[PDB]
Amino acid sequence: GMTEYKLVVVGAVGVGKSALTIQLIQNHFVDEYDPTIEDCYRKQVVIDGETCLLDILDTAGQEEYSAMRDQYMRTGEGFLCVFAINNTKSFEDIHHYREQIKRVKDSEDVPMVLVGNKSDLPSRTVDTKQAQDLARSYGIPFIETSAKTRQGVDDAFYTLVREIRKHKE
Ligand SMILES: Nc1nc2c(ncn2[C@@H]2O[C@H](COP(=O)(O)OP(=O)(O)O)[C@@H](O)[C@H]2O)c(=O)[nH]1
Ligand SMILES: N#Cc1c(N)sc2c1CCCC2
Ligand SMILES: SCc1nc2ccccc2[nH]1
Ligand SMILES: [Mg+2]
Repeated sequence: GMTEYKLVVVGAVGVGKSALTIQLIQNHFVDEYDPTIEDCYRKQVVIDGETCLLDILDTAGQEEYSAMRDQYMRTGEGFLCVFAINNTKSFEDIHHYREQIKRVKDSEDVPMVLVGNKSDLPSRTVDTKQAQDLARSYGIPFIETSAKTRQGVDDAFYTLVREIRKHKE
């Protein structure tokens, strides 16, 4: 039948996880989404000629490591690790997110995509070369996005699906 891919969007509070997810699903930019609210979304799409269902969790709390929460995150098949290009700390947080994901999945090979969001901004503090190099060190794609303009949004999620497909093959 039609495969369902469980995707989890993670990253520091304020990087644009909710805005990215809502942009993917609803095709508009929500700029004041409650930072504490977690929700999930589904969307049927065709990727490389194969129809599939995306089941996406937009995470709120990024630091609750209960046994329940770990097992919940464990259901995730692919992770979008998002930072904001104007917050260096959010970029330096990525290392911890990847370590946590590897721990939770009990695997050194977890489908992941690094996402540098807010690319529409006229200023940035995270050099694109830094992010490219980090992504290469992890062996994962790097995608620049703007939830505001839609730039890279479909690309980020669909690239993650493609990463899951390769892993499962
Ligand atoms: N300029 C710009 N602002 C964004 C973008 N994505 C999110 N924001 C803003 O960043 C803030 C936090 O976004 P939010 O989606 O709530 O981030 P979250 O905490 O990771 O879910 C909000 O004020 C958004 O309006 C983007 O691509 N470009
Ligand atoms: N809160 C919380 C989280 C866990 N208990 S595991 C894990 C996250 C967020 C990032 C991914 C991996
Ligand atoms: S809330 C439904 C739902 N839970 C998930 C947990 C991980 C990835 C996708 C998910 N969708
Ligand atoms: Mg949010």
